Amino acid sequence: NANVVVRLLIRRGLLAAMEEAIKIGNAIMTFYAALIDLLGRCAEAIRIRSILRGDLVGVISIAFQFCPDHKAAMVLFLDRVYVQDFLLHLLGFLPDLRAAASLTDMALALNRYLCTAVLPLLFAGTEHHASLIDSLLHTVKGCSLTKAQRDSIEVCLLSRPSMMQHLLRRLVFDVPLLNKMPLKLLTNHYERCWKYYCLPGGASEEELHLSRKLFWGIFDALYEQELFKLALPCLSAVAGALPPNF
Amino acid sequence: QFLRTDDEVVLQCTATIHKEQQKLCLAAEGFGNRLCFLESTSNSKNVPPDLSICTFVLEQSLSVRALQEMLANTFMMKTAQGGGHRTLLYGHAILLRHSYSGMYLCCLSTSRSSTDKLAFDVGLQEDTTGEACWWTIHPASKQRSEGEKVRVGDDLILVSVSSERYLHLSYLHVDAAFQQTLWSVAPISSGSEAAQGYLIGGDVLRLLHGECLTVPSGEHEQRRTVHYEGGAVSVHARSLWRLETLRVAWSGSHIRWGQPFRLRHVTTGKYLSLMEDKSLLLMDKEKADVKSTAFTFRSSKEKRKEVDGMGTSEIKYGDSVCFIQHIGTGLWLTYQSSIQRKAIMHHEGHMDDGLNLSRSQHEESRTARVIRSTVFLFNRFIRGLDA
Repeated sequence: NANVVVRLLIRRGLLAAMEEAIKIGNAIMTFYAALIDLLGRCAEAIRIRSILRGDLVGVISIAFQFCPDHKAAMVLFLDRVYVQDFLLHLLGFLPDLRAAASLTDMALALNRYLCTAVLPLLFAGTEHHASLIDSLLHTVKGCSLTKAQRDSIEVCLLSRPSMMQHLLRRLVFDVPLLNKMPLKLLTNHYERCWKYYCLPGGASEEELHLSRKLFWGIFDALYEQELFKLALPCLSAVAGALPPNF
Repeated sequence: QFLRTDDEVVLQCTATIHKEQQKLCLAAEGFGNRLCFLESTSNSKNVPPDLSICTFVLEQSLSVRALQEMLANTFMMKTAQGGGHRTLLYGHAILLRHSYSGMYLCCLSTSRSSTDKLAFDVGLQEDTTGEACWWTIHPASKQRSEGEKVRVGDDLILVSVSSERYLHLSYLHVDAAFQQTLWSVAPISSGSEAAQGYLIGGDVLRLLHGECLTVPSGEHEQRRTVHYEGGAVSVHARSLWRLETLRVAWSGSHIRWGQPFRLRHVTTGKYLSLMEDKSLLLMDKEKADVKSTAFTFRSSKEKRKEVDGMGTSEIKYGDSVCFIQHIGTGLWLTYQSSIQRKAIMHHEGHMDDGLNLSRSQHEESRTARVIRSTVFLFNRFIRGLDA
């Protein structure tokens, strides 16, 4: 059905005058978002991908400005039709994840783009991890935010590594405010990632001593806190392996 | 009656810009040109259109399954694959080889035009590597259906395989849009051709004198005079003359007596313009009218138009005792007196009106066209450098 639908659509510039009316009435924008959402649902086939394939400048115009549907339509279009470094380089929700810490259209746009910005699983990277480190503790929906937090942990498992050290430092600086459960799971995720990446580690010595002192003071304080303290032993293992809100 | 393998044909639209008979055939220059263009057949009387670089020859007629055979091998086509001559059906996938260059018509991968979003342009290429050379034909008729034979003079739709697009006349490009465009067929010359040693139109040849016809050399005049010269001028590339016929359709038919033909030298382009005032002269491409340039071929000194086929080669190349006569004035080609034996068009002349013919060959033409294209390109280059 996708094949025959796209072909007879091709039987019967557009963006040159179609981004005219963002000022001007909520109809033609959702119209072209509907058309591009339909065309975003069709994965021999290289010849029809060539038919679908210059749209990117219009996408990045849409991705960085009523709003919260058309961006998701273009996100799905790009993720189907159209590498990690160049795909992450075009930060496409940098001002959106910036606006993810300003919490009612926003109150549904946040959960709307929780599951939409999972697709970023697949300097600027430092700023993106910085904005994500504010967005993740900026909601402490529940399950969709936890899925986005697991996505951020897996994004931190990708890449240089001083950004990962700064992110683990940001987790160790935020966990000291609780030493809620979302920050505890995020610091547990950074502890597990540092335990996996401690071989590159073995400045950082005194911060690691402060983190281990905070973990020892939390462990000397005698359930999500039980799971966080059980993961904190992996942070002690990360300290003994690498070296041995705002 | 039908269409088979190796049928030299053309394509022909009828553009109705301002209700005119703005007619055209499709051209492919090549040997320096990777884009295609048109050739006006409307005002063929005053300024006659070029025709040797607008014909095409169907090298192969296949189904879709043979195209997936081309998908199977990572060519050789099993040397036909099939027959034979394989009379063409609708819905087949044909291959258009350009008749002069030997290149194959393909759908390009660029859009060097409007813009006009993502269509493609039309040009030649080298080989049949991939789907970009093959052309499905869909019937442009509610009269006829698909899978059945294609007759002489049918109106159809050309659709490529790779791009899966039309063969569309733009406003003035020819490109691969998403709108239909009729493309008719005129059978030029097929087939075969027919026995060896025959006057058949579209051939380039000479005229023996004992000695041949010639044109003076370059760096001049602008080569607008006619001499004779003996010697090795047959080996020379400036003694080259092409029998250009009058009809568009069936232009590559056989040659009888009687019927007249336009004439044109292969490395100049300035037509053999018998200016009817005095005698033999030479003028440009726009001069060549109906009565002004075409010469009638008479079997003697004494003195049809409608044949829907190849027909009878009256004249071979050996016993070609030919008697060139103009249309209107009735003059005849005789001489006067590095031999400066200048030929004239006279009523009576000598007994040396009876000259014998001699054909040319393939590669001589296949370089002689390159000569004129190269020379005019470098003279445009000289203009740009003097600018």
